Order: sequence, then structure tokens, then C-alpha cells
Amino acid sequence: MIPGSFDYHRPKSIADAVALLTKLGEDARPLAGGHSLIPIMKTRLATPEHLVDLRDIGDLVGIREEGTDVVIGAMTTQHALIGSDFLAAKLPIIRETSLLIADPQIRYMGTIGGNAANGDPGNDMPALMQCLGAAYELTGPEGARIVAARDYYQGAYFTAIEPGELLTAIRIPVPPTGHGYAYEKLKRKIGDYATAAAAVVLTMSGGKCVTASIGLTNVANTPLWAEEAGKVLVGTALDKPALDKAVALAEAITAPASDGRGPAEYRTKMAGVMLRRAVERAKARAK
Amino acid sequence: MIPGSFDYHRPKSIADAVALLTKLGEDARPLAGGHSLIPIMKTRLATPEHLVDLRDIGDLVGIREEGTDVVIGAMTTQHALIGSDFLAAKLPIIRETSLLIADPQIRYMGTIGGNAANGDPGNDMPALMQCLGAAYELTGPEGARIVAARDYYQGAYFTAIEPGELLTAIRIPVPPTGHGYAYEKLKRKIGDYATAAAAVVLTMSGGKCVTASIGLTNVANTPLWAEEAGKVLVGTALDKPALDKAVALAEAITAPASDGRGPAEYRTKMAGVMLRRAVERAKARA
Amino acid sequence: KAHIELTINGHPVEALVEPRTLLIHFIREQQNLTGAHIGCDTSHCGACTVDLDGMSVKSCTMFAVQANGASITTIEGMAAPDGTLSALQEGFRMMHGLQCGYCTPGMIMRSHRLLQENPSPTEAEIRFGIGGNLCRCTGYQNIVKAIQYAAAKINGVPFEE
Amino acid sequence: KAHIELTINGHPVEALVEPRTLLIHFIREQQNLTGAHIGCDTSHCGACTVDLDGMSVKSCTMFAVQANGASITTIEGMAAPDGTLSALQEGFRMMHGLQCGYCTPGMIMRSHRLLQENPSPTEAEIRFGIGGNLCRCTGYQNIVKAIQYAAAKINGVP
Amino acid sequence: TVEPTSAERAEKLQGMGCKRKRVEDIRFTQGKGNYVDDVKLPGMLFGDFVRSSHAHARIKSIDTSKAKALPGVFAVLTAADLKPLNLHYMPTLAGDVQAVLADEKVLFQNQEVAFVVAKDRYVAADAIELVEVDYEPLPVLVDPFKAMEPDAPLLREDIKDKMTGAHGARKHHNHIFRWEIGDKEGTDATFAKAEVVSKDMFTYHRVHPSPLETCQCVASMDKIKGELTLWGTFQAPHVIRTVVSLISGLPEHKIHVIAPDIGGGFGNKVGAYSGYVCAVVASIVLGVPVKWVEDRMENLSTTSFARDYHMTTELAATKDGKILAMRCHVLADHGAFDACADPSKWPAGFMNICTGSYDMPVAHLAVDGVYTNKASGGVAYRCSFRVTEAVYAIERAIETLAQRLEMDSADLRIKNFIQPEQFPYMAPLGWEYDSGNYPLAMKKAMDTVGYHQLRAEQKAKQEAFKRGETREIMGIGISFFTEIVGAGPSKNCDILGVSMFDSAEIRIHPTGSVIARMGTKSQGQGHETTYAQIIATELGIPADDIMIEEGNTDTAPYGLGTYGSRSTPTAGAATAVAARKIKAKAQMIAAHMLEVHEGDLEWDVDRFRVKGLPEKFKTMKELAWASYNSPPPNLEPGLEAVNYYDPPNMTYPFGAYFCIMDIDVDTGVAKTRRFYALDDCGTRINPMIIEGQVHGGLTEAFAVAMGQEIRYDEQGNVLGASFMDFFLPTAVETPKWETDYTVTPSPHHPIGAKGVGESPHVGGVPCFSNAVNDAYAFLNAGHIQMPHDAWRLWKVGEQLGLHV
Amino acid sequence: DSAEIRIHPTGSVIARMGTKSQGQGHETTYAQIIATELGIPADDIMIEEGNTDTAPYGLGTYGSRSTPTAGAATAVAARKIKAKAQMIAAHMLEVHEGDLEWDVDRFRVKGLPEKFKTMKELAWASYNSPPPNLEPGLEAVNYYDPPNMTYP
Ligand SMILES: Nc1ccn([C@@H]2O[C@H](COP(=O)(O)OP(=O)(O)OC[C@H]3Oc4nc5nc(N)nc(O)c5nc4C(S)=C3S)[C@@H](O)[C@H]2O)c(=O)n1
Ligand code: FES
Ligand code: FES
Ligand code: FES
Ligand code: FES
Repeated sequence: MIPGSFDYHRPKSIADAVALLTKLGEDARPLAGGHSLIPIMKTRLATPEHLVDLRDIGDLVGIREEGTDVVIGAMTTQHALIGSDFLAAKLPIIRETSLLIADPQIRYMGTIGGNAANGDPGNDMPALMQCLGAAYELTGPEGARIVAARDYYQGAYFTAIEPGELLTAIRIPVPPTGHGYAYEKLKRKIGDYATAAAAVVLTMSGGKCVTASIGLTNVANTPLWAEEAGKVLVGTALDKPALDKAVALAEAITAPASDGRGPAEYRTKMAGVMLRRAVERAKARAK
Repeated sequence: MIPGSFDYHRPKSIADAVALLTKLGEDARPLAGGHSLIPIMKTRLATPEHLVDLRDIGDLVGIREEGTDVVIGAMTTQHALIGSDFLAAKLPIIRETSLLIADPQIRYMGTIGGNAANGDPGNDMPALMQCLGAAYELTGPEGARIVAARDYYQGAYFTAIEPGELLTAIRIPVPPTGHGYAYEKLKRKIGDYATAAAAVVLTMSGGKCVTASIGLTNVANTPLWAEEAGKVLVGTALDKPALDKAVALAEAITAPASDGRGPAEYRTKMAGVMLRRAVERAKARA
Repeated sequence: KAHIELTINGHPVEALVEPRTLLIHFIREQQNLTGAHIGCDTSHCGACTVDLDGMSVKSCTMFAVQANGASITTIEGMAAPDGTLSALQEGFRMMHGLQCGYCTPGMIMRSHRLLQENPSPTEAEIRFGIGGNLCRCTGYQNIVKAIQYAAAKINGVPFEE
Repeated sequence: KAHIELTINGHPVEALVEPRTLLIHFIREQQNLTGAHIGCDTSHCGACTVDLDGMSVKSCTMFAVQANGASITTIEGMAAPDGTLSALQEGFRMMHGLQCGYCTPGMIMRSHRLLQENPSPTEAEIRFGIGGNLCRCTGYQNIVKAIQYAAAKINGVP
Repeated sequence: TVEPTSAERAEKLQGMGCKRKRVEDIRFTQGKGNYVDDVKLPGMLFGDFVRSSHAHARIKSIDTSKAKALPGVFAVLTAADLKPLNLHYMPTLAGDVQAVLADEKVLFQNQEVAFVVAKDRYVAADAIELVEVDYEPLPVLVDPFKAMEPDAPLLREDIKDKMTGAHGARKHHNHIFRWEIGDKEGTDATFAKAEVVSKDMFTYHRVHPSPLETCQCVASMDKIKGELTLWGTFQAPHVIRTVVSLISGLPEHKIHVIAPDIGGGFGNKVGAYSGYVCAVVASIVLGVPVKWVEDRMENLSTTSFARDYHMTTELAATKDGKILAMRCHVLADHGAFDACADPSKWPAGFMNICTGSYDMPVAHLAVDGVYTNKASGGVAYRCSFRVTEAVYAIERAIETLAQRLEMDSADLRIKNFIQPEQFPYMAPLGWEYDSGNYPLAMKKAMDTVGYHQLRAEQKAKQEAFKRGETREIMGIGISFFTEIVGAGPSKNCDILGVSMFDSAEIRIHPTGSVIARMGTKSQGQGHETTYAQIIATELGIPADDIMIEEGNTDTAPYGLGTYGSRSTPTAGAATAVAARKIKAKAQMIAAHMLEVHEGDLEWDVDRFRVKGLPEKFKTMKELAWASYNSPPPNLEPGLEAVNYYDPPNMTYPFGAYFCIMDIDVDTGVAKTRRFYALDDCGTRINPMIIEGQVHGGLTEAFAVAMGQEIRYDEQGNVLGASFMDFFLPTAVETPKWETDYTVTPSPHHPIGAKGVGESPHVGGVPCFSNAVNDAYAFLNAGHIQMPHDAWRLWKVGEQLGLHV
Repeated sequence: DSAEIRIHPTGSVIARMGTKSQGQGHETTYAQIIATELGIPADDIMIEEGNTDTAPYGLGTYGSRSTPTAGAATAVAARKIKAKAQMIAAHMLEVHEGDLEWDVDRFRVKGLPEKFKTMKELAWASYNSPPPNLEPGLEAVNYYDPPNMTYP
């Protein structure tokens, strides 16, 4: 329950936050919504000497249309994502996924950037961002860079971020008008990380699938982009024989944990069932 | 019970205290042991804007003999007076009087100077100082001066002190070795001001009074020095006829209050009875 | 210690806190506002919920220093100055929406924001809308009724039965 | 307000006070040492007596600012660190030297100084020695006994 | 109205049977309840524990030095501070002892090792991290079925020589007790010869009561006075007083136990915990108050577990479905110390109500308790002293017998119910059931849910499954149960030697309002509302004019506390009997004033009238003033009474619960379609309060059957003991409940009322579990062990070949 | 005036009265009355006055009435407890009540003085083995209406 002592900082700009994180080293953690970091401080799994609160940095919150993307600032909250009529129009899968994350209180505080940077394979945004082909914008002492969500996650709590960097925004290509979408999650109860979940975006023309992309949540030490599974759907009618091939290709890349959500074999099979259900819902939406 | 607000000062010297009193004016009062002033603040009879505490001024405390006098600093406490064996040897009337003032707690705080400068006719020291022919040393913004205790008191809370002055010391002539002395007080209980009291010092030779001086406490709006009453004892055996004359001359100058201690006529008679008993005890001691 | 100034139940508050002090403990231990409760160590139960700058916040998952400048309402701030209870406080009593009363401050504080988010919620919207708040006593059924009662009182018309 | 620093019952105290705050109220109200009592408004009763720099002081007739730098003992400070009652506290109980208990803190604090002034006082010395302290309940007779009992216990200690 | 009718006056009372709104709600809805952690006292410190990272290990040493040197730390206690004391172990309600601070060894993960006392809970937490413990690990025992093997680990070294425990001989170092009841020889002969014998092993898995407020106290030893005040989460505050007196040597008049408002108990808060003992010792040593408040993780892993019974359960029958006998053996896993709360003579509680609602001529029950490297407990979580397990055993056994007989299980129950005319009914394991009308209640339930139609619907859905048209299966869960609540008669119910009576004291003021206190203690069950209703009706004084208190042992009359759904059977009876004493005195006063014989008076809601002359009367309010103003010559002044009530029997409420459950066989996800719960607890004091008790209990039953668990791995690690995994349903998961009743009064109770509070959990768990087992019966799954969460139901289907 | 006396399972006592001390020593003296009546040490008895929620109703302390009124009530309440203890002793010892006599802190069987039960044992029995004819526990109340004044 009780965290260890720390010093508290409120930087006024992105540049000041990055300088501070750079100065203070691994003893310092960025503080966003606090709804993964404060729980692990309370168990002393984390014992930072410094918290660098990003709250006064107005630039880190927002949803904007820029070129062919939507760019969402890292401090944008789950609640704000759900409330955005613009996102509901252009990227409806976001609202659908956010509504399956945590609970109202957590969603008022927790941020999209914190969800994406955390590195917990339980978080739902990572695989959604891989499904969407999003890019993460990072700023550090060495300047700006971009890393694909598909390349950001290496292990459990092991990502591509470097010392002194902040994830400042997530850049998401806007899918075609009329695309189908779904996020299908199997969970023990409200507020639980998935036993398995699948993110799907696809498009159709004349009874055939034109594009498809699939993300899998919490069925390996990272999110997964089920590249081959989506590819085998293209050109088909998304019926049971087509799905059978996608399911095999998705299951084969999973490597789930065995924990209170069940044995690894169950979780792999549930990735396949969630995939089938997601595809079906997305097929119905696509038009 | 609750005083009005004031600012509080702790001057570090007589000169500093006198400067502060002079600058602040009528609204500032010296604070010594606080056992007359604080009680009348608490009733709001006194509502000073400033108190000037004399606590840190060491030179106001002390007992010394200088020439033919004992000089007592104004901030010397009743408890110190009682405890001085030098004073008991030279001026034993002072210990006797102090033991008749107030109670142990009040005596630990109250000072000889505060008792003498107060102007409450209830206070015991004023008439004792008149008996003894004491002199008050005062220092103000215009320098030092001396006022006899016999000339210092004009009425209730009305004395010869001027704006900005402190009573710094009391200078007391030392009576001859072997003198008689007594302070005889009539009161309702421990801690009360006198119904009447008499201070006496006298000397004898060959069975005959050579000198005599008498003070009377709380039987007028000031202490009284009973000049004529003392004079008439000189040359006598301090026998019945002499004492009856001194009583008449003492009674004649009283003008007591009528209060809870009794009416004026009783208190005049009691000044005379206290005077008689004091002369008798003084005669025995002489 | 850090110097904070904020507003709690409409009154100015100025205090000194350690950075690591949880907001729940600043509220309970320093401000003596002991209605808010702790029911867990993992952020699930919602017993600690307060209304903070228009948001339902689990105050066990925030430091007091994060609330510098904020406006907070706790359960003690809900009744009217004339003594009369709020619509939600009244509905919780009328509908038997509490037993031990431990979850009730957090439930009412969450529901206060829920009815601002959605003044006329369905039963499914209520149940989902209080998903962050656990109760051990009631089995939730009467809590849904309480919130429906409060909504109908606020709105001047009933919605679902 | 004035900043004061002093010692009470052996512990450092630091406070801000108005100059007009009476010492008895500083002790009771700000320090929460409520053993000391108020029995009067004219400085007679002694219920407010504390030991202050080696003196018995009626704390209703002193301002807290006057106690700056002082060392004060109140009734709470009389028992030993191990909880054992002082000889005076024990003597007041054994001899029935209190009834309502309201004068008792002040009586014991005065008596503590009395027995330092005079470790072996006669009855007349005791009665005169506590003249600054009023009691409504006992008629004093058992208080004299309590003081004599405590003197005997203290004088056996060495 | 100035002259209200009899009906109007009765209505104003808000007495028996009324849906009176709760008095507690005013403070609780405003944050003005007073729970233990709300207490603040001058000088109060905070204490908490260094806990064991090991399940089974010798302690080689503990270094407290860095902790003691930290600023703001006032004490660090280990076993060595307590052992000179003999407070390094404490007695339990089961007659065993439990380690307070670990001495030579630790026996379960998270066990208390040292107690740090500091300025506040933030400094205490820092200091606990600075303590260093050196362990030597020992082989861990977690499987109770292996506990009595010759090479099983030696856990309880402290009682290695003690072959007789508190409940008879011990047959092995890890054996706690063997307890049996019933006709062994007759039951065995019946099974040896019966046409049909139906046998299964049902496990009631380990779960936890998890009240939203954890266990906690504030101890204050006043060393000036020699008196201890103890605020705490106590369901039985007087029992805690007597225990603390025995342990501490302080006399009871100098121990002021205060149970204030309690944020739920659910059996977790009956007994004493190490934290209470250590807070009390620390406060005695330091002479200042000491607060202890545990966190959730420690609550779930170190305080009373529930269940953990492995029940080999058999029914003997004819082919036509008459039940001839029941034979049950239980292997009970008690963890490391037997701390199982129970009446002292009943080490398996009332598990001997396991013949249930059925008329059978003979039965036998045997229970063996074993030690394992786990937290202690057993009795908790709406069990009524193992009645949860008893009911699960019989209601599951009815279903597996029905499957073997190829009979509808509703018809099998109906063929074997004890009939209304057979009450009071002596059951074949010794309990005499007080009253019951089981056919009426079963019929009402079956009519409400459309049972016969549901079976046709199910048959059609099964045919559709076999035709490949659905992957959903439908189950119909039935639980018809007999509870046993109200412990209990002095002959054989006691808590460590104190008979299980309870009590009420009622005092009427000159102006007609009332202060009344009882020996029970609410943790949310509405006593401050409902005891006033019983008084109101007896005395004709409005319930709002009556103040109810519990929990302060200086002021409340002695009682045995709140558990076993006993409050209404025991203190509810005492309240009625005490009120009747007052009424009898009032009648005497009235007769004197009105100048008539008592036998010429009649009662009319709130007054005595003269028979035949209704204009001659005295109201209870008038009589109350008269008792102070003009006491009749032979009577004492005033108007008050006490009763301590020794019950003649328990009360035996019952119910008929039916559940419809749909299950996806490919994910294992089950979803409740409908849940109907009929309860009959005799006369109903407050239907609104009963309904809320039912909704809460059913939600627990759901949780237990469908997901909750506390587990241990082979290394002794406690698993799932946090809200990350422990299934506490939110409003989203919790089914909508339908409730109903019948009224069959207890003939022996002063107001005919039975207990009810635990009925919904007792009957609900078998109803949910029966619906799941029923859904799979046409696929020959056999008995499916709880909990019925998604991976486990997936596994059932996997092994049946459903996913090929 | 009034007294309520309640004996705990282990034999210590809480007693309250309807009077209110202002220094007269009630918290000491009412316990002395009970001590003699029941043979329970005075230090094993807690006396309280003045909290109207908890003390039995009384008319207060004035008119030197405490000993005449609540002092009487204290004795009479203690004698009700005594009488119940006698019945418990009769049940335990399997004798008629009439066969028992009081001896300071115990009831003895007449003519068989080795057979006895102490008040302490009887208090425990009232909770541990309550006679079936009787209520559990061991407590009493008296509200005492004096027949006359007293005239010291
Ligand atoms: N014939 C009846 C029976 C009961 N009632 C009312 O229902 C309430 C429960 O009474 P009863 O069935 O006698 O049960 P207890 O009060 O003895 O409660 C104990 C029971 O309470 C249960 N319900 C709980 N509910 C809450 N809120 N908190 C707990 O800790 C609870 N713990 C569980 C467990 S475990 C137990 S053992 C009381 O207000 C009673 O007046 C009534 O109206 N008519
Ligand atoms: S205390 Fe449980 S979420 Fe805050
Ligand atoms: S009312 Fe008890 S936890 Fe909700
Ligand atoms: S209060 Fe009476 S002398 Fe101080
Ligand atoms: S004991 Fe009562 S005033 Fe002295």
C-alpha cells in the first residue's frame, strides 16, 4: 500500500521533462495517469526516487487531424478518447477498445501513452496500435524519432524506448471510410486484463475482403501483430473455411502465460475464438 | 479575567526602559512582578497599550549598604527581602513586614519597587518606608532625582513620579544597633490588605525613648507618617500616658475608607490599637 | 514537504504534505474527512472515490500533491446547508441501497458524476457506469434502484421502473 | 504574536502567543495540560499554581510571554518516568487530602516547592506555607497530614 | 389526527412486518459512520507486520536493528518479547493455539514474524522493509489427501507429543481430530444391501469472506488508570473481552471493548487475530494508543478462509427413488493451526445437518481434520457452522442419484421430503427440525419458473446441440435446503465454556422514549432498525422513539455476538421477552390507576382499556410517566427490564432456489438466465431488510460457485489472494435476483421468527453448481468440481471431445 | 434513587447509580457496600455515575441523600443477585435453597460445611452452566422508594 519516499517535479514543457528525465536517470519515472505506476509503487515493486509529473504540459493532450493521420497526444485520457466524436467517426475501434479497459475512475486518469509505453502484455492499446499500423513519436535528449508500434515491444516490460525519452504522441493512419472493425475481449470480470483479445480492421468490396489486419492481446510476453492470419483473409469471403486458416496462423504465434486466467493451451485457443468473433463483427460493419 | 490587548517590550537597560516609556507615553506602563498591575488589567480598570517588562535589567535587583544607608533595587522581590540575612541584621522590620504581605506565590513575584510605586493605599511598604524616612531614587529622561517617601503619595494611584520615570532604588537610613521595631497588622485573613497597620521604629536610653517614628497603613487614601505621634513619645518612658497621647495624635490624622473591613470609625480606632501594640513590641526589642 | 492550496467541499484548503502521501490519506488523516474509505490495495474497489475537477477519481491512486489547485467534493459535501440530503443520499435510504455503509460514500460520489455524464441512464448503463465500485452487502440490485430514484427526482420524471 | 521557547515537564516547547494570553490559558488551552485549574479571577485561590524557575507562581497572574525561557513543572510532571507517584501524590491519597480534586494540582505543586524551602516544617509552617492555596472540601487538616507524610517519605529516601 | 384509529396507531409504530427505513443510513450516507480507522487519539501510533515470505521454514534469526534505528520507530516486537509472557501463542475458538509472532518456524506464507510500531503508517511501512529474516526452508505440505502419509512433513512440532488434542485422539502428526455421529452399523448394513448406491467425492474449494473493511483495531492501555480500551472489528465483542482478560490478566471491569460501526464481517471478524494481540501488547508496553489496520493482501491470505471440505458422499436408494440412508466422510483442510470458529463441542460445526430436507431412517457422518501449510479458518463466509458444506453435499448427491436412477430430480425430492405433519422432526443425525412446509414451497418455485416447460425446452436444446445447430447448453439448477440457525441451547452450545444465550436490556424514560441494548453486534444487518421494530409492536411505542445500541461491553448486556444467523433467534427472542416483562408491569400499573382487576384489561395497540368500557384506558406513554410520578405502592419506580434467553432449540428456515444457466461449450463462459429464490424464515420482521440480505447472499453464492478461489502451489505460495484475481463481482456480472417467500413460523420462538441472513449463500451455491452440472449431464460429464469459471468449463468440454 | 449491578463471567463487576458525586467519594464507597453483600473485593468493582445514557435513572446528589437512597438501592440490588446465586448454588449442590447458608463469600450446605460454592464460582456458573429453570447471567437493578427520611 505505502510507497517509498520520492521527490516530485512538475515540468512546464516537453523539453523540460525530457531534460529532467535525462538528468535524473533510472531513479526518475514519468508520471502520467499513475494507474499502473502508483499501484506498483504501493507494492514497492517500483521504488523511484523521482516522479516527473507531466500534468502541466498542455501540449501532450489532444486529438488532431494532420495529413492522412490522426495524432493523439500521449497524455490524452481513455475518457477523452471515448468522448471524441471525431474519433468515433474516423477510428471507431478506439472507443470500442477503451470501453473494455478498466473502469470509469481509471479511465478518467489513465492515458493512451501510458497504456502504450507501460510494456505490460496485459494492456489493450498495444496490440490495437499494431493492428492499426500506428507509429510512436518519441522525444529525447538526442532529438525526435519514430518507432512503429509493430517494432516497439520486445518482451514483458521491455520496449524500444531509450533513457531520457518521452513518448509524446501516437500517429495513426486513418483507415478507409466504411471500414469494418472490432475489438473482442475475453475477461474474467470488468477491470481484468484479457484472457485473450483480438483487434481487427478490414475492408470489403463485392463480397471479398480487400484488406485485413489483426492484433492479439495478452497471449504472449508482448502484443502480437498476426501478420499471416490477416493476409490469408484477403481475397476471401471471410467464411468458416477462410477463418479456419487464419485461426491456425494466429494460434501458432501465441505463447501465453499460465496464470489464474487458465492454462496456456486454453489461452491460445481463446485467441482463435476471439479472432473468429472479431472478424465476424468487423465483416458485418464493413460497407 | 481577560485583559485587553497590548504590545510587550523587554528593554535591556534602565536607559532603554526610560527611553521607551518616554517615547510611548501615558499608554505604556512598567511591568515588574505584575501582582498589582495584571489583576487590574484583568478587570479592565487598566488598559495600557504597552507593557515595559523590567525583567532583563539586572541593575534593578539587589541589596547593598552604602554609607549610612541600605540601598535596595526596585526589582528586588519580597521573597528576596525575607531571605536576606544582611537585611535581617540591619533592618529586621522589613522581613517582619514582608511576611505580612500577600502569600508565598505573590511574594515570589512582587517587588519592593512595585509595592512602593503602585499608589494602592492598601500596600504595606509605603508607610514602612515613611516610618524609616526612606528616599526614592527616580530616573527619567531629564536625569536622576530623589523624592522622600514622606513626600511621594498624594492619593489613590496618585504619586510624585513623572512621565517616563522609573523608581530605580530605595535608599533607607540604617537605624542604630539595638533599635526597637515592629509592624503590627490587622487583617481579615491571609492575603488581605490591612484593616489598619502600624510601623514603628524607636530607640531607648536609660529607660527613656530618644527617637521614635511611626507610619500608618491603609487608614487614609495614602500611607501616613504620624510625625506628631512619634514626637510625643520622645523623652518618655513609653508608659500609659505617653501612649495615650501618641494614639490621639495618630488617630487625628486618619481618614479611612468604609468598606468590607469595617467603617471609618472602627479603622481609626484600630490604627491606634495597632500603634499601641507596635510600640510595646518595639520597646521590648529596644 | 510540499505546499498545496486547493478547494474541498467549496472551502479553501492550504496545507503542507509529503509528496508520497496518498490523496486518500491526506483527506482522511489530515483533513479529518473520514467518509471516504479504503477497501483494497490494488485500485479495484472504488471505496475511496471522490469527485475531482469534474472527474470520478480513486483517491488511493493519486498523491495529494497531484491535487494542488484542484476542486474536490467528498461525501461530506453532498448534503444541502439546510440539512436536507441530496437526491442520491435520499435514494440510497429509500431503496435500501446500503447495509454496512462502507462502500456508500464512494458509491454516491461516483453516482453523482454518473448522473452528470448521463442524466437518464438505462439499467445496463447504471451497472456499467458503477463498474469501478465494489459492494459486498447489497448484490447491487438496490443500488441500481437508488440511482434510478435519484435520477427521477433530479429530472422531475421517471424513466425505467 | 510573539515567539516563545521554554521547557515544560522537561520537554522543549515552542509557540506563538498573543502577549495578553495568561500563562494558565497557554498551559491548559494550547498545551493541553489540563491538570492546572482556575478557581478565581482575583489571584487568591492558587488552583493555577505551577513551579517556574524554582518558584511557586500563580499562572493566572502571569502572561505566557513572561515565561519565555522558563522551566515549568505542572502536576503532570510530578510522577516518576516509570509511573510511580511522587511522595506528595502518594501522601495526599494515603491521608485523604482531597475530595473533589479541584485544588489538588495546585496544592501539590505549591507543596513541592514548600518541601524544598523547608524539608522538615512544623504544622504552623505548613499552614502558613500553603496560605496562597484555597480548598473548599477538606478543611485543610488532612492536607497538613499529607504534607507531613510526604516529608517523612522524602527524608527516608537517601 | 388527535384520536387515531387502532390501525392508524399501529401504522405509526413502524413495528413488526413493516418495511421501516433504516436509522443507520442517515450517518452512513453522509460519511458520519464511525469505523475503526476513523478513530484518532492523542499520542496514537501505528503498528504493522513483517510477514513470512516462506510457507514452511525454520527461522534462523531476525535482525531488527536497522528498523529500530529509523527515526519515528518506537518498538519492534518479535516472539522473544512475547515468549516470556506466554503471548507468543494465543488460544483459538477451536481449542488449539495459533502463533502470534513466529518463534522457531513459520508454517504459512504471510504469517506474522515481527510487529513494528511507528509514528504513522508511512514510517511503519519503511521500517518493516528494513527487518531482515533468515530462513531454512522445510518440505511443504499443501495436499490434505497426502497429509497423513508416513513421510508427510512434520508441521506442528509444538504439539508433537500431544496425541489427544481438543477434540479427542490424534492418529497422525498432521491429524487434528476425528469426529463422528449417526448409526454407523445401521448405515453400513443399509448400504451393503441397498438396490442402488450412489457415490461421489464433492470438493467445496477454499474461498474467503473478504469484507470490504479489513480487520483492524486501536488498542489504548491507560497506564495511569490500569485500564485497557480496545476499539476493533469484533462480531463478538463480549467474547473478545473475556478472551483478552484471560490472555492479559487484566480483569473484565478494566477492559473496555468497543465494536463501533463495522464495514461488513461475513464471519471474518468473529475470532482474534495476531494484529489485535500485538497492538494490545505494544500499547501496554509504550503506554500510548496503537492502531493496526491490515491491507487487502494480508486480509485475504492470513485471516479466516472458508470451506476446504473434501466430501465423500453416498446415498442408498430403491430403484423407485426412496432414499434409505446417507453416508458421508469429510477430509477437512484446516491450515496450520485449528482456528475454526465453532461451538466448542462441534469441531465440524453443524455438518450433521447433511441429511437435508429428506426423510431417511438412518445416516452416518465422519470428519477428519488435517494440518497443512496454509492460513487458518474454515468457518466463515455465511456458513452457519459448516451448513454450506452440509447442504452442498446433499443437494449435489440428490442430483447425482437422480442421474443414476434416470429420474427427474424434482420428482426425487418430492418423493422424499419431510412432510409438514412430521414436524418437529428428529433427523437421523440428531437435529430436531422445528417446522417446515416443503411441498408448498417447492410447488410455488416450480410454478414460478415454469419447471415442466423448462425441461421440455432443455430437451429441445439438447436435440439442437446434437444436430449441430448450437454450441450453447442449458442447465436447470435446483437447491431445496434446510438451514439450522440460532446457536443455541445450553445443553450443548458454548463458546469456550460460555453458553450460547443472548440478551436484551430495555429502559423506558419518564417521557416515553427508550434506550435498549443487546448482546449481539451488527455488521450491516440492520439491527439498529429491526430490534426497535420488535419493541415497538410489543409496547406500542413508535420505533423512532427507541434507540438501539450494540458493541460497547461496558454498557450492552453480555451476549455471544453476531454469527450463525443467530441474532433474531437469540437476541430477537430476548428483546421480545424483556419487552413482555415491561408490558406485564405496565398492566399492573394500569390496573392500579384505573381501579380494576388486571384480568378486566385488554390491550389495544398502545393502551390498556377496561373491558366493556373503552373510554377508560391508559396509554403506554401515560404508564411510563406514572411509573416515575406515582409508582403503585407494591411496585418499584421506573419501567425497564432485562432478559438473557437460552434457546430451547435452533430455528430451521428453509428455501427453494431455481437457476437457469446457459453455457458456451467452446469458451466455457456461463451466463445466468434467471435466478429465483424462495426463503421461509417464519415471521418476517422487516421484509425490505430480508430482501437485501438475500440479494447480498445470492451474489456471494454466485461468486463462490462461478469463480472465487484461494489456492496454494506445491511450494506453498498463496495464489490469487488479491483483487487482481479474486472474483468479487461488480454490478455488471451480478445477476438480477427474483425473491419470494412463504411463512412457516418457529413454534418455540417468542415471535415465531427464524434467522435468515446466511440462507441465500447456503442454498445458492448448490443451486448454481447444480445448474452447471445439470447442463452437462446429457453429455456424461459426471461431477464437475467448483469453481465453474471459463477455463474449467472449457476443460470439461475438451476432455469430452467437444472441441474436436 | 437507583442502582444497577452486573457481574461478569470471571467475577468482576460494573455498577452504576442514579446519584452524582462532586467529591464525596461515591466511586469508592458504593463498591464497599457491594463488597460486603457479595464477598467480592472492592477493587473488582467499577462504579460509575453521571452519564444519563448508561446510569439508571435517579434524582441526583443533594440533601445528603446518596446513602439513604442509592446506598439502599445498592444493597437491595446486591441482595437480588445474592438470592439468584443461592438458587444457582442449590442447583449445583443438589440441595434445597433452604438447606444453604451464606458465609462471607460462599454458600455452604447446612451441617455439611465442606460442600460449598463461592460467589466467584457461582458467577461463572451463571454463564457456563446456567440452571435450566433460570436465565443465564448474574445481575440486578433496584429503584428504591424510601419509606421515611433518615435522621442523623
Ligand atoms: N425472520 C426474520 C429474520 C431476519 N430478519 C432481519 O434480517 C436481519 C438479519 O437477521 P438474522 O437472520 O438473525 O442474521 P444476523 O443479524 O445474526 O446476521 C448474521 C448473518 O449476516 C449475514 N449478512 C451480512 N450482511 C451484512 N450487511 N453484513 C455482514 O457482515 C453479513 N454477515 C452475514 C453472516 S456470515 C451472518 S452469520 C436482521 O435485521 C433481522 O431483524 C427479519 O426481518 N425477519
Ligand atoms: S481503496 Fe480500493 S480503489 Fe481505492
Ligand atoms: S453496503 Fe457494505 S460494502 Fe456496500
Ligand atoms: S485561578 Fe485563582 S489564583 Fe489563579
Ligand atoms: S479537594 Fe475540593 S477544593 Fe480541595
